[PDB]
Amino acid sequence: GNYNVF
Amino acid sequence: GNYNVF
Amino acid sequence: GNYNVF
Amino acid sequence: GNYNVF
Amino acid sequence: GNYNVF
Amino acid sequence: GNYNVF
Amino acid sequence: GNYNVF
Amino acid sequence: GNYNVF
Amino acid sequence: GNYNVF
Amino acid sequence: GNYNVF
Repeated sequence: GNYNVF
Repeated sequence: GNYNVF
Repeated sequence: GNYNVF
Repeated sequence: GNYNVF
Repeated sequence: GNYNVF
Repeated sequence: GNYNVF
Repeated sequence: GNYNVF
Repeated sequence: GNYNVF
Repeated sequence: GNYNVF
Repeated sequence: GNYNVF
């Protein structure tokens, strides 16, 4: 999966 | 899946 | 799935 | 599914 | 499903 | 409180 | 409170 | 509190 | 608190 | 606190 986490 | 989390 | 979470 | 959650 | 939740 | 539950 | 329940 | 639960 | 739970 | 949980 793709995770862009801030 | 795709997760863009802020 | 797609999750855009703020 | 698609989740846009604010 | 599609969930746009505010 | 605010509860949006699916 | 506010409850939106599905 | 705020609860958005899927 | 804020809870966005999937 | 803030909890975004998948």
